[PDB]
Amino acid sequence: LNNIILNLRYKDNNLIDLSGYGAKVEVYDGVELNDKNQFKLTSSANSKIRVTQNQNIIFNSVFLDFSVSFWIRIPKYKNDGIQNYIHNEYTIINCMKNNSGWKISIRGNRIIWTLIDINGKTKSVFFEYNIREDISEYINRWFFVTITNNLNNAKIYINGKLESNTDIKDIREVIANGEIIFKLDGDIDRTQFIWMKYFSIFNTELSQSNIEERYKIQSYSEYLKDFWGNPLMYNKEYYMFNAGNKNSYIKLKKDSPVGEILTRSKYNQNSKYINYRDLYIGEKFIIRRKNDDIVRKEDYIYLDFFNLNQEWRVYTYKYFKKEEEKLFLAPISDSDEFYNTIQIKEYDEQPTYSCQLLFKKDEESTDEIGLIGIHRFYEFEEYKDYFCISKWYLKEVKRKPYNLKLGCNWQFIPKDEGWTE
Amino acid sequence: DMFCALKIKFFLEIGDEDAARKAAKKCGYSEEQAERII
Repeated sequence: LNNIILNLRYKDNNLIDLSGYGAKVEVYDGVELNDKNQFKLTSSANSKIRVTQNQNIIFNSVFLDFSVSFWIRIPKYKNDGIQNYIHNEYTIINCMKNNSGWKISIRGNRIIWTLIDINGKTKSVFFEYNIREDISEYINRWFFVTITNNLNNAKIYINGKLESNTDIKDIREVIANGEIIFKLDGDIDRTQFIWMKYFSIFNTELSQSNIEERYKIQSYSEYLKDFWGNPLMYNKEYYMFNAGNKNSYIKLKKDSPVGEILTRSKYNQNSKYINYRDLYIGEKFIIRRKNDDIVRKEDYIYLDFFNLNQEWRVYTYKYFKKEEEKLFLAPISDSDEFYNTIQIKEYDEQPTYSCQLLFKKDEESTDEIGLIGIHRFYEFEEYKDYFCISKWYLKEVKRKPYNLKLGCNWQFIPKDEGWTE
Repeated sequence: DMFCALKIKFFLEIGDEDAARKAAKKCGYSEEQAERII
C-alpha cells in the first residue's frame, strides 16, 4: 500500500516531492514547467533537476524490489541528423553513488534502463519503437513507461503492456541512495530535448495489473487530447488525422464545397533507416466554442477551417437521403437547410487520443443525426472517398470493446517543434 | 450570394438535381439559366 518513495509533482511553478519522505528537489531555471505536470529538459546547462533523497531510510535493504514510472514525449529524429540520432546515447536521469545505481538513457528510438551493482556488473532492458511506420503511436507522442525490478527480472512496460524483460539474477547490491539527476548528458544536438511527466519511484515490484490501473488513472481527463497527447484546445490550428484511415487526409475539392480525401505524401529523401507519412497536410482546421481554452467531452463546437483567407465551416445537410452523405464545407452562415452544431464526444472507455464528432438536431435534443467520418462514394463512374456524415457510426460507437479503427475516430494535429518534416 | 452559389453546387455534388434547382430559383438565378448550370 504505502509503496511510493518519490512522487515528483507540480505545485506553484515548481516541482516538489509529495511522498512524505521529504526528498529535497531543486529545479534549476533551465527546466520548463507547466501546470499540466509536464517538464522539459533541454541541452542548456542549467536545464536540470537535482533530487537529494532521504539519507536515513533504505527501502531495499535485503533484496531488489522497486519500480519507476513516468510519461515521456521524445521528439522525432531530424531528417538531416539521422546518424547521430541512431548512434548517440544520452542519459536523461541518473541515480548513482560510487559507480553503482541506475540510469535511464535514450539512444534514438530506444529508451534504456540500466542497473549497475557494487561490483560494476551491468544489466539493461529497453524499449525500441519502429522508425519506419507510416504512422507511429510513439514518436513525439506522450506515452507511459513503467520499469520494475525484482530478484530475477527487470521489466519495461509501455502504456500498461509488457514489452521486454531482462534476467538480472546475477546482479548484486545496487546502491540506491544517490542523488537523482534529471539532465540530458551525452553527445546531443543543441536542439535536443525531452518532455516528462509524473515521475515516480515505488519501493516494490509493481504488478502488470497495478501498472495498467495507474495508466488509466493518469490518462484520465475531462478534456480531450490532441494527436500528441496534449489537451485539445479551442482557437488553435489543427490538421486532421483519421484513425480508421491512417494514410488519408482532407482537402477542399477543387471548385466544390466538399472535402475530398487524398493519400498522405511520405518521407521524400533517401535514408534506408526511416519512413513516415507527412502530418502537416490537408486543410487547416480550427475549433470554435459555441475559463480556459480547453475542449471538454460533451462540449458544443463549430468545426471550422481556413480556406485561403476566409474562415469556413463544416456542415451537414439537414435532409440527406441515404445512410451517409458528403459534408458541406462553406462560409459561415445561419442557413436553415444545414446543421452547423457539433458535439465533441469520447466513446472509448480506454485511454486514447481519438475523439468523435456528433451532429445533433439541437443541443437540448437527444436526436442524433450522425457522426463525422469518411465514406467511399460512387459517382466514367468511379469510387472516391469523401469527408462525410454517417448514421452507421451511431450504433458502432456503442459496441464494447470500442473499435479504435472506426472512421469516426479523429485526432487533431497541431504544429509541434518535436515533429519536423 | 456566394454561399447560395456553393449551396447549389453542393446539391449537385450529392445528386438531388431538385434541391439544386430550388436553391437556384431562390438564390436569384434564371429558370432557363438554371438548366445550364445543371
